[PDB]
Amino acid sequence: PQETLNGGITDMLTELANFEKNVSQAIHKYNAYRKAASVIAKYPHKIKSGAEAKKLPGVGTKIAEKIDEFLATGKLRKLEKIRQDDTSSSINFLTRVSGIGPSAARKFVDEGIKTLEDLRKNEDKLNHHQRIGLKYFGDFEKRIPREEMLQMQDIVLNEVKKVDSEYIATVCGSFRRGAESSGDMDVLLTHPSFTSESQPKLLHQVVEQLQKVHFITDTLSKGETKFMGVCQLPSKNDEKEYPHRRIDIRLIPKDQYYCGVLYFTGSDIFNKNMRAHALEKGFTINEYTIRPLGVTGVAGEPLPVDSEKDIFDYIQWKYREPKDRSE
DNA sequence: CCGACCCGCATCAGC
DNA sequence: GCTGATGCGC
DNA sequence: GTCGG
Ligand code: NA
Ligand code: NA
Ligand code: NA
Repeated sequence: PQETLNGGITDMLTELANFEKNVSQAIHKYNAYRKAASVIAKYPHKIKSGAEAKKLPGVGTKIAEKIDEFLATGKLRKLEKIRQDDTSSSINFLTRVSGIGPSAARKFVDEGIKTLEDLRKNEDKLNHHQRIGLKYFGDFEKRIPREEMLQMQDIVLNEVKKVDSEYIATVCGSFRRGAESSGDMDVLLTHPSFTSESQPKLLHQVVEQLQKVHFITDTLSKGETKFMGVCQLPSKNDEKEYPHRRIDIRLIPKDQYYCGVLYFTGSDIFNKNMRAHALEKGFTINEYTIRPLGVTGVAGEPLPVDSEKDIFDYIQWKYREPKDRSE
């Protein structure tokens, strides 16, 4: 619905959520507030009272009370107070740096370090991830237009195939569901020589090639199965350079690939529904496998999965195109 | 009432 | 030095 | 903070 509907309320709840996560270090309070903000962002009516909102799943008494106060006054005293609190807004700001979580932001603010400029002055005190997150502070908060995501997909698929024509790579995420923009690029990768019951350089060779053509510009972390880093589309040689973007690459065993693709394609609501349905039919689905249940509830051995459709076949579901996996 | 609320890698704490 | 905990982002 | 066993 139009933000102007309940946008003030969902803005309030989101701010409350960020303070729970970054200042109170209460991840569960944080996600409750986000949950509430979501179910209200979808509600197609200008809420008139907290009691109206409490009918929705995820809205309890506390959030009903804060909505009442927001409607009667246009603000929340506690939010107003926390907004003007130097330490709290500084801690909350520093977590916008990737690699600075609530704990690091707390230690920095406890030492006088409150601003980007303060961070730029104290490189010595930042690990490698945090230095990168500082270096690209602005670029990382930008969304990625789908056309750029396609340009990025082109490069990734090409270089992967150049390394080994037997690799399979799938750009999952909202992008695969058709989204007009993305926040990062999530690449799922596999190779028939890598299974659950089976090379330590399959991921490395792909990362290496993507660095050699100067697509991957920085590394946040890299191991045998998970790469998190930075990439950038090549400049038009006279146009303004593209912003740097976050990219993750995961190597998954071939026998768990399509389960992984299903999961990391989402949406989160969709996955929940799918999993819910699969239990009804005597199956359990996680990000790795689908396994049958016994009458007693004991899971059996993972079932052979050679395509996304196979998952749907097991649970007696018509295959849903990624475009139609919004829920 | 009161516990649940979804792991790979970098780095630290401890030994 | 090795092993486990924690922070972080997902 | 919200839910539910
Ligand atoms: Na409710
Ligand atoms: Na952060
Ligand atoms: Na080949």
